[PDB]
Amino acid sequence: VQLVESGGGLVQPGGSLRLSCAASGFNISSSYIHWVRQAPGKGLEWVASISPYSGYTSYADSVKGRFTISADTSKNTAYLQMNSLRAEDTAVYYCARHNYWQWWEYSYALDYWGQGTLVTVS
Amino acid sequence: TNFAVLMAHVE
Amino acid sequence: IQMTQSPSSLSASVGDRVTITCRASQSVSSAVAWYQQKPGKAPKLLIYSASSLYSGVPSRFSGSRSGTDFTLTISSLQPEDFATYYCQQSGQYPLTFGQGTKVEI
Amino acid sequence: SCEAVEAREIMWFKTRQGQIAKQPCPAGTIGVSTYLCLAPDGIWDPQGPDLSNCSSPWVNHITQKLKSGETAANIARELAEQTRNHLNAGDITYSVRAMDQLVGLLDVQLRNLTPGGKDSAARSLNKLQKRERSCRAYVQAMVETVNNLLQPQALNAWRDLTTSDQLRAATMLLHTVEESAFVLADNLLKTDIVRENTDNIKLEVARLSTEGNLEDLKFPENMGHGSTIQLSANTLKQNGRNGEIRVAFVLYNNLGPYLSTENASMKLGTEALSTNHSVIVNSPVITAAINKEFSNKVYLADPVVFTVKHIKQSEENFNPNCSFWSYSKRTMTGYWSTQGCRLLTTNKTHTTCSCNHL
Ligand SMILES: *[C@@H]1O[C@H](CO)[C@@H](O[C@@H]2O[C@H](CO)[C@@H](O[C@@H]3O[C@H](CO)[C@@H](O)[C@H](O)[C@@H]3O)[C@H](O)[C@H]2NC(C)=O)[C@H](O)[C@H]1NC(C)=O
Ligand SMILES: *[C@@H]1O[C@H](CO)[C@@H](O)[C@H](O)[C@H]1NC(C)=O
Repeated sequence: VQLVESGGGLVQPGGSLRLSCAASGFNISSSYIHWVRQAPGKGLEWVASISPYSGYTSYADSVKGRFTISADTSKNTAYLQMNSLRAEDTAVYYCARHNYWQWWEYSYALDYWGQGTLVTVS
Repeated sequence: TNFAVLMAHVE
Repeated sequence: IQMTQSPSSLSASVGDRVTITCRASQSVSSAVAWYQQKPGKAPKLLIYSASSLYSGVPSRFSGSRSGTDFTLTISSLQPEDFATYYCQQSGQYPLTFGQGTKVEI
Repeated sequence: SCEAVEAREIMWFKTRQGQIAKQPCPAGTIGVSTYLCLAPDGIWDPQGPDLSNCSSPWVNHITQKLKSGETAANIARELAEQTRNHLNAGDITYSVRAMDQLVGLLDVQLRNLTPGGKDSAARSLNKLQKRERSCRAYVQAMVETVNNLLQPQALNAWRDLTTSDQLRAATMLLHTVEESAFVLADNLLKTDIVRENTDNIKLEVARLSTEGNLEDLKFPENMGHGSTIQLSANTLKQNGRNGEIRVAFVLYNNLGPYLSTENASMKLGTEALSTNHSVIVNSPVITAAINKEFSNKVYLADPVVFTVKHIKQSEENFNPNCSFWSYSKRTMTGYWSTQGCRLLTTNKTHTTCSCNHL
C-alpha cells in the first residue's frame, strides 16, 4: 500500500500547479481520497475530499473555487489542481485514504498518508 | 429503494 | 464546529498519565478521533469515535467521552511515544482539527 | 373425464382433452374461475381453480365514488373501513389500482388550488392549509389502508393471486405509498416531520433543510427494536435542492414473502450442499427514498446501513446476502439485485448491510 505524492516547487503568486498521488496496492474506486496540508510551523489543515462512487467534492472555505480536486480511478491516481495559487497555500500537502465501504466503523479515519509535496510562492 | 436480506433454507 | 486542545504542552514522566481534553463547541455525539504525528512523519490514527483504539495501536492508550469534552489517556509514556497529539471532528464536513498537544519529556 | 365440483361453488364440464371451462365465483363476489385438466390425458390441474378475480361487492361502491369526483381523502377513508373484513386478490388489486387513481385526483386538486389573484387577507394561506390538511389526511389514511391490507391473516388472498401478479401488485403498493409520501413532503408547511406508523407499515416523511450544520436521520427511532435504516448528514447535503430535501423512510412487516425471488443475484459458496436448495427473504423490507427519485440509482456520498432483523432466527439458514428490489415503473415488474450492496456483519438476531444507492 503506497500513496506517493509529487508536484511541488516554486510558483510565482496567482499561478497554477497540478498535484499527483499514485496509489498502489489498493483501488481508489472503492476507497476515499483526502488532501490535508501542513503550513511551515502550523497544524494539519483540511483542503478537499472526493467520494469514490459519487464524485462528491467539498473544499474547505479557504480554498473554495480556486482549488478543484479530481479523482481519475482509471490510472489509480488522485489529482488536486491548484489554479490561482495564493501565498497562503505554501505548505506540505499529503494525500490520505479512508475505506469507503467501512465508513460507519472507523468514521473518516485516515489510515494511510504519504511523504508529502512541498510548494512555495515567491 | 426496497432493501432486505435474501437467505437460504437447506431442505 | 470548532474544538480546543489544552494543555498544548507537557512533560509527563515515563510511565505516568497524560490527559489531553478537547472542548467541543457544539454537541457532537462521539465522532472525534485522536491522531499522533511523530515529529517529521505522517499523522497516524490512534482512537476512532472517542471510544476504542484502532487495530494495531498499543493498548496503553484509551479514548473516553463525557458528552462534550473528549479525552485521551496514554496509560504510561513508553519513551518511544513522545510526539504531537491532535483532536479531529470526524462526524461531518467540515473535518476541522484542533490546536495540538505535545507530549515531550 | 375431467368434470368435478369445488368448495367455492364452482362445477366443471368433462374436457375429454383439457378444454377451457369456467363458472362464476361463489355467491358474494363478482369474478369467475377457469380450471381445465393439465394434460389432455384427463388429470385435474392439481393447482385447483384460480380464485384470483373474485372481489367483495364494496368494489362497485368505491368505483362510483371515484366517478363522483369527491375529495380523495373521503374515498381513502371509506376504502380502509371496508378492507377490515376478509380480503380477496380482486379487492387487493382493486385497492392497489384505487390507490393509484386517488393520487391522480389529488394531483388535480393540488393543481386547482393555486393562488390566482391578489391575496386580500388570507386566501393563499387558507388554500395552503386546506391542501396540507387534506394531503396529511390522505397519507394518514394510506398507512391505515396498507395496515389493513398487510394483515397477517390475510395472506390467503395474496397466495391465491398468481406469483406473477402478487409481486406486481406488491411492487405497486411500494410505488403508490412512496408517491403519497413525496406528495406529503411537497405539501408540508415549514420543513416539519410527519410520522404515521402502524403495526405492519411504519412511515416517516420529513422535509429537512440544508442550512449550516445538520444531523443524521435514523428510522424508526426505537420502535421495532431492529430493522433500523440510517442516512448520513453529508448525504442530506448532497441530495439538497435549494435548501430543501424531501426524505421518506418506510418499514414493511408481512410484505417480504409476497415479493418473489426472481433472478435473485445472491452469491453462494462452498456452503451450498443441497440438491433442492431454496432461497427466502428472511428479513422485514426497509425502504428509503429521497428528492422525488423512484428508481434512478442515485449514488450516495456516505453509505446507508440497515440492521434488518431476522424473520426466522435459527441455524437452518446457512449464509446471508443483502439485496435491493429494482423494478421498471413501466412494467411494475422487478427482481432482487445485490448490485452496489455488500454484507457487513451477520448473526442470529440481526444483519447489517452497506449499500451505495438510495
Ligand atoms: C454473500 O455470501 C457470501 C458467503 O457468505 C459472502 O462471501 C464471503 O465474503 C466475506 C467478506 O468478503 C469473506 O470473508 C473474507 O475471508 C477471507 C479469507 O478467506 C479474508 O481474507 C477476508 O478479509 C474476509 O474476511 C468470505 O470468505 C466470503 N465467503 C465465501 C464463501 O465467498 C459474500 O460477501 C456475500 N455477498 C453479499 C453481496 O452479501
Ligand atoms: C447480533 O447483532 C446485533 C446487531 O446487529 C446485536 O444487537 C445483537 O445483540 C447480536 N446478537 C448476538 C447473538 O450476538
